[PDB]
Amino acid sequence: RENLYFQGMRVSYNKLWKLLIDRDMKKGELREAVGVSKSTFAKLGKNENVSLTVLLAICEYLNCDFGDIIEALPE
Amino acid sequence: RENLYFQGMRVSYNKLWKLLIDRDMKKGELREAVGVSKSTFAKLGKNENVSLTVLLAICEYLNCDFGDIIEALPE
Repeated sequence: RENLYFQGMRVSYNKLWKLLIDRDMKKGELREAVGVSKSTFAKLGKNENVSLTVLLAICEYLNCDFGDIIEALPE
Repeated sequence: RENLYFQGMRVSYNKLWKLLIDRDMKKGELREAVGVSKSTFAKLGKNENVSLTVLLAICEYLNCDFGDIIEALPE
């Protein structure tokens, strides 16, 4: 619906993977605790966008903030 | 579509407002440079969720990262 004039950056979930290892957790543990669907969760592995609702739920469960799980990178 | 088991946190855009003052910019300048629609942009003023696409566009224009513009807070 938006016609934005900046389209050159992409999400990265690298920090999330580092955090899970820091907590001794596997990605399926995160998926299942939070209730994220299989296809949405798969977007994380592909650095594809998910909703802020999903990201907020991950922050709530992990006791973290957005900058601990996502980064804006050049595409 | 998701049935998540964490629903207690909300986005906050407080850091974005601080950053705009740091850059001597007004919110309408940001809206118009990036091309965000009026109703989407209004969500920012209300701490309502917007797409990662919108947030990425703001990061690209401001040369910043997610943790410079959003925070996860208790609702």
